Amino acid sequence: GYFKIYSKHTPIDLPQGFSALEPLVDLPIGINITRFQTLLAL
Amino acid sequence: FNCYFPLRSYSFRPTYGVGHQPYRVVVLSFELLHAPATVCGKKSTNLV
Ligand SMILES: *[C@@H]1O[C@H](CO)[C@@H](O)[C@H](O)[C@H]1NC(C)=O
Repeated sequence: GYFKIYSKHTPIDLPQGFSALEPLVDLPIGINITRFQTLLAL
Repeated sequence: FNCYFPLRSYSFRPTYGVGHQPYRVVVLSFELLHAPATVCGKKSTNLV
């Protein structure tokens, strides 16, 4: 029932390198999730 | 005939009896579900 989000930001074909993603937010939203979609600003 | 308006007024007044004065009520109901107990009541003592 917990939605966990880890994030990392880097100022740069994905680059070849190692970077560890630290935790950002942990939320007890608790709903069921099966698919997802993205939003753009245009 | 036989038709009335079921909503009647309480008509509170300061000169009424103890039982005829308005007494606000607040009811709390507690629900426990399949959620990670997001509401809780925690005392912490000073450290040594
Ligand atoms: C959550 O969604 C998935 C969708 O694939 C479903 O199979 C699963 O039974 C759902 N969980 C509950 C508790 O209904």
